[PDB]
Amino acid sequence: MKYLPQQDPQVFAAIEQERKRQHAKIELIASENFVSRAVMEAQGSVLTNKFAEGYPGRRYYGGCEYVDIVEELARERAKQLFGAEHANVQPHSGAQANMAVYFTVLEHGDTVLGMNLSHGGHLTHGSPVNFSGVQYNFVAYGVDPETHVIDYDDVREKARLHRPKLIVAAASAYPRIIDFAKFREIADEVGAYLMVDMAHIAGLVAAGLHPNPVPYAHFVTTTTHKTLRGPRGGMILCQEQFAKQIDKAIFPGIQGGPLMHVIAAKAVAFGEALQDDFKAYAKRVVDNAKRLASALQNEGFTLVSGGTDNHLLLVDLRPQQLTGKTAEKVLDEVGITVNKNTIPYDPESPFVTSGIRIGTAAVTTRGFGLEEMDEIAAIIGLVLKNVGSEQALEEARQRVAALTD
Amino acid sequence: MKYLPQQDPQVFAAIEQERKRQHAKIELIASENFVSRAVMEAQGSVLTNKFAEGYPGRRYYGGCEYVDIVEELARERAKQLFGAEHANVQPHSGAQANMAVYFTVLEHGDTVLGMNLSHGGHLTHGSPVNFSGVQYNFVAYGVDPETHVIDYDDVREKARLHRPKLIVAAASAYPRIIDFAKFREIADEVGAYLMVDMAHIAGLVAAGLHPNPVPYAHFVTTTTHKTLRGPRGGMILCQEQFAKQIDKAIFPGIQGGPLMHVIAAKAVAFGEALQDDFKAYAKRVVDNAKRLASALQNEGFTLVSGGTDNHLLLVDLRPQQLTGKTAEKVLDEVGITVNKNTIPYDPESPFVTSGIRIGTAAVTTRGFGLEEMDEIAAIIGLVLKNVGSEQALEEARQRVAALTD
Repeated sequence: MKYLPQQDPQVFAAIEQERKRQHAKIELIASENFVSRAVMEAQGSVLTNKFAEGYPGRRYYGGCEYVDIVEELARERAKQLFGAEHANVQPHSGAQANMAVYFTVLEHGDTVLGMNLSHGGHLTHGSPVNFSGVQYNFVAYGVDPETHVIDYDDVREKARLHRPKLIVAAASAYPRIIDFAKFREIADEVGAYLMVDMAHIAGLVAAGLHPNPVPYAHFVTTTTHKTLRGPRGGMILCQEQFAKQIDKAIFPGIQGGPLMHVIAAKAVAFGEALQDDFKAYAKRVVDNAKRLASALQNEGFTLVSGGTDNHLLLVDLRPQQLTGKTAEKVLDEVGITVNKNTIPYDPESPFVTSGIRIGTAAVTTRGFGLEEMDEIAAIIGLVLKNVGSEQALEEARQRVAALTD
Repeated sequence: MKYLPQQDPQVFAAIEQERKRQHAKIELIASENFVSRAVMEAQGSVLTNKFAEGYPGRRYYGGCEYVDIVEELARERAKQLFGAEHANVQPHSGAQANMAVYFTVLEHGDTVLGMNLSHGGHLTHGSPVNFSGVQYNFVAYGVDPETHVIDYDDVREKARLHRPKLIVAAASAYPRIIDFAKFREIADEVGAYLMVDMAHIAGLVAAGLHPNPVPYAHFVTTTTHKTLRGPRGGMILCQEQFAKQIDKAIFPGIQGGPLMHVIAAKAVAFGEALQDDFKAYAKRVVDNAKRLASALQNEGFTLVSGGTDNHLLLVDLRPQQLTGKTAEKVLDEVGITVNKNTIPYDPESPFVTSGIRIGTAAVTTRGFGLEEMDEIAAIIGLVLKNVGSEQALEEARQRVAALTD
């Protein structure tokens, strides 16, 4: 940076602390990642100066010839990546992508069926304090109490009983592969649309490491950040038949001007994901998650669903008589960043929880491999088995420092 | 840029075309501006990597100590700038800021009173193709057919007849000062909340060149771009009594994670606006608009409301028997960027229009002054009085080039 340090010492100092924090800590929050310098440069471009309401070649303002190229590159690369017939790369966030799909197919009060929030579903999949649960009538399907795998007979029964107009699949804390084919079969049985929110797994889908929802869902929403490793933002994918309606939902429906600099950054991120080395990266993410899962089990931890098929895992801390809140706090003390997370059938509130959620996308981006997974698990074991020992915590702190250098 | 040119030749080439376009053209779109290099650097920072759901000191994820400093700097500087008791700097856009206020005080189907869209009101103030008009029952007040000034007796009559729960004031194409005191008086008479959408005029308000809505409105929404000259995004200001509810509307109500890099950029922009030289800038914006208005009248153009009190003006093209669409197209041919705009009581559709809207914020940022205003008006006169003369258009093109260098 050249101009910020001189113009705004306070903001620069805080940014610099954050940069140094990102390097020093072990980031295990499952949605987190580190974008490339090219992605950041795109976001820091003069494209922030351009008003571009509308779509490429169909703008409501002049001078968009070049930002049109940028947006079309984003859309075409997204289509290549996911085999979708249409992309909308304007959503400001995953929340806004979801909001737009809901706005397209639902009327106020319509019934929607989504994953139980305390079993891994997202806030925007029907929380009563979120617009989704306030605007629409959400019902929930659950995971099996033993296997923690989505109960597809429960999905079907809920669908048949409640007759939702829309079924939502996908999750913020579900460590196994989702069967999109079964979701579409159930949707077809009850005449519901299927929306898949692939935010967490989008990078894995792009790398062919998780089944692609595109062939099965009427609408697929996603973040551009997370495993896809792009800038913060949203995207919607759909078949040509819904394209006009989806685009109209985003604008003039729910947003105004798009963030063209962020859209440039999306294009960059999609370009990266199209490369062979991104595929290799994504495989290491999943390999690392499996290794970390195995190593945590070796430490004596119980994992929700007994392991992982993807980038993330959930530790059920009940056997150690710890809450997620307690575990999250003490790991913070040693430089490991996780989040408390409800586990299926959690006896604790979502503000306390019986679990921690862990993901490997961020550490994999930093070049961590299988050995590092073994060591991260050993440190977590050391810490959580010795919550009252400052000497143990200091040892952990030194081991974390050894990992981040 | 260092990394983007190597990583993504296609995206870089398009960005570079856009950069060169921004310099070559005369930007007169009233919402447009050019941000500082410091603002762009903040947006291009590693803060895009940080998940920060919640608010400073009350986050739902760990590691936010430094992004908390950044967000608090944004909020405190906004409060200083506008004399507001509370700021929410998380809205992704002006649309989302509006959406959140609506979500806070309204139920589905509630009546809202806003400015007539064809008299200068915004899409999010009740368009039937926007969420605002679909979710809530919007009624409209108008401007006087002669003076083009808001008819406050019409505001009052509409309020008394329709009994709105909320009254919205503010506009995208209104060239005169809005009387927030009268809006609040009317609101009080009918027991309605008052929301002011100051997006267009926020920079002028910060510089003390337009009356401040904060003392009069329960809620003030704004963009951070436009006359405020910040990054693209939204903000809400309100009294302490609404703070908790407003914050809850943004999250978990309508958004998820905030864009922390954009919030850093907002802080930077607010820092700039707090400086004396921003006040001088804003005065030049308004001085330039008045000069341009006068010079356009000297050319024989009729202006909506007969002039301007702010950064923008509207040309009523009926005396020249031109549509806004025709004028916008031919000015595009010579390198002047305007937008067609409906004028009050326009006999044309919003897709054709009888007007063009012009603003001086962008050219003022580039250092244009009164002489340049005179020349811009003379070029517009040359072009619009000679739409069929390629020689005139080539002369205009050369004069535009002389201005941008």
